[PDB]
Amino acid sequence: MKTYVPKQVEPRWVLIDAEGKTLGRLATKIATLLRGKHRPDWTPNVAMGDFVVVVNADKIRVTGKKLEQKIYTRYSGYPGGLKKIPLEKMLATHPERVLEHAVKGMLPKGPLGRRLFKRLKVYAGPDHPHQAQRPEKLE
Amino acid sequence: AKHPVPKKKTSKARRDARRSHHALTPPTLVPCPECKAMKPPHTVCPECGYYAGRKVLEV
Amino acid sequence: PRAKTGVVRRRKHKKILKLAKGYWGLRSKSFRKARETLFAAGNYAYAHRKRRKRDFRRLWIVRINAACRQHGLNYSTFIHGLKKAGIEVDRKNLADLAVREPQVFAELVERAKAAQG
Amino acid sequence: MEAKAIARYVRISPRKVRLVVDLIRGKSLEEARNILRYTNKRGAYFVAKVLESAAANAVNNHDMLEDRLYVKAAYVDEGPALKRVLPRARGRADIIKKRTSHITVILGEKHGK
Amino acid sequence: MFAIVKTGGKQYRVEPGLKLRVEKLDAEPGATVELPVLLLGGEKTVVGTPVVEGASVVAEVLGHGRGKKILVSKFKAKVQYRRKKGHRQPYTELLIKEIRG
RNA sequence: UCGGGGCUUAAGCCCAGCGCCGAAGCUGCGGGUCUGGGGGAUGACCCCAGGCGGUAGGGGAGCGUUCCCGAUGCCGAUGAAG
RNA sequence: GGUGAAAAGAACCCCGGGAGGGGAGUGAAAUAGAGCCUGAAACCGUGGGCUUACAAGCAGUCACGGCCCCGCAAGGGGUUGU
Repeated sequence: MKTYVPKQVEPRWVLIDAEGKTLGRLATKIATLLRGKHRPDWTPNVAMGDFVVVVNADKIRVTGKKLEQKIYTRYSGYPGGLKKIPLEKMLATHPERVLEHAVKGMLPKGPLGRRLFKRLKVYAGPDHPHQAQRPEKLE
Repeated sequence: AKHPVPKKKTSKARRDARRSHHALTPPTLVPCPECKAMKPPHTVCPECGYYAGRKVLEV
Repeated sequence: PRAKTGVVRRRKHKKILKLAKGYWGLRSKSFRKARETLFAAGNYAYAHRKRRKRDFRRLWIVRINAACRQHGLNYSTFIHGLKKAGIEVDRKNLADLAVREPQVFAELVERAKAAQG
Repeated sequence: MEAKAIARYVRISPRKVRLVVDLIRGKSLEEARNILRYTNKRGAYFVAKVLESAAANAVNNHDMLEDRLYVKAAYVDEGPALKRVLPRARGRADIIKKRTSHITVILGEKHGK
Repeated sequence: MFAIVKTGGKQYRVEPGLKLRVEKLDAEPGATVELPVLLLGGEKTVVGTPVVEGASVVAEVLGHGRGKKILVSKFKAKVQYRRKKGHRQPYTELLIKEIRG
């Protein structure tokens, strides 16, 4: 046998920055706690998604040319597959979907909007009227 | 006999759920002013009755 | 001679029945159904013997890799670090004396780095 | 004690009077009486009558007094039935039933101390 | 204080004085188990390219045993194949002594 | 809608490199199995080389059931079968 | 096709209109009480112990956990959230 029970390892309140950078490497590790890609399987809410809240606040730029349309989607975590929250028409859908693609780009929809909604907004604009951990694994 | 004939057999679950939507609901009774009886609301109790007093033959 | 078919049937019947008790559905209230679902359950059990082993392989690999990330490098490097040097065993799982005891962990990390760097 | 009293092999189908049982199940004598007395039903004053049955045995055969006698259970099953053949148009002869009940009204202890 | 050991295609982290089983052994029922192997200790105790051979780990054994039978009941889904069996894995119980390394 | 997300010093292509991952297939440990050999006078048991995908179908084998023997018997009120 | 060994087949009294019950006596036995040896399952019910209202389902299985009750120990029942 073997035992690797860690109980509640307690919340890691990181909030990394690279908002100016990438569009996919804009995940993977930023994933590991997010997805444009990473963790699904009927459980990982917008929640830990937030955290980072791309606390870097918002949008920025693009790698290729598929501009004039997005703010971003699919693959986040929890039930209906993977999870997200779609695009720009949803800049509207409650609060705005920037490179927070990743997080407040996933998110603004009323339903993961269940997933408490409850961890984000232009809150995430680094005021996030709160407190986190400002080494924030900047890297 | 004609067309809508039970495709398959229903489950006891859904059976007594369909049943579950009907928990037998109790009636309503308030006391009579100057007696001991639970008359239905607004209604005069069989005996006693209302103000002015009438009937009084429900032994 | 008439062999009065008596309780043999009912006994193996309620043998399988007894095996069933713990499920939902009329399977957990029918004989011929319990039976079949139990067959399926057995298949599942074997599958999950071998696959228990393999999914364990998965988790081992995972948290060893994640610890490796939390420090410096990653998995593949880790492995050739052990494998090349000479340490031909470790039982990957046994390395889970890692977060449980980060000390010996860090040192052995330096082993893998040492004899393969 | 737990006063046991019953009246088996009588009418009403399971569903109805089983709901009549779990209508007042867990509520003292007074209320029970006045309720069964006042319900748009058959099992109302019916199960009230078997309640009378239960009332005697606990008052003048168990002796626990009517003021301490609260509604203790009532389980009330299905029993046998009545299997009739119904005439119904186009040569159809069908099987239709009358289901029954096992009204086990019990009454019991008050405070407990 | 721990210690690692590769016993019977099963490798472990054994403590100094507890624990209850291994693979089925051709070893004495209730007497002396000298483990001519070893692969750790406590406060730093690296394993070499081969085993750890500064010395050895020591176990006591408290009798043999069998553990939870599994009915290998694997059937096939159509044209007959209902294999109803059940293997009970035979093993040997222990309880260590120390880790003289 | 490429599984999907998503990817532009690639996460696409070309060429080289080392590393891992990763099957009931292989190593170790443990159990069964039938077989072949030898000790086995030995029955046993022990050791040794090897196969086990398996439907029809071949073949060995193993549980149970009414009743005849065992019986002018044995268990059974301290309690028979179901 | 079945109460018992035999009717000794439940007298007197309490709820009811009775039907049925509730105390009795009786007999070893009253879940032997009048359709009365056994009395499975299907199927229908009572309390209570455990779960389930963010959820995509051949409903089972594997690792873990939370709960209730057996276990001196380790353990175990089973409930089934991930």
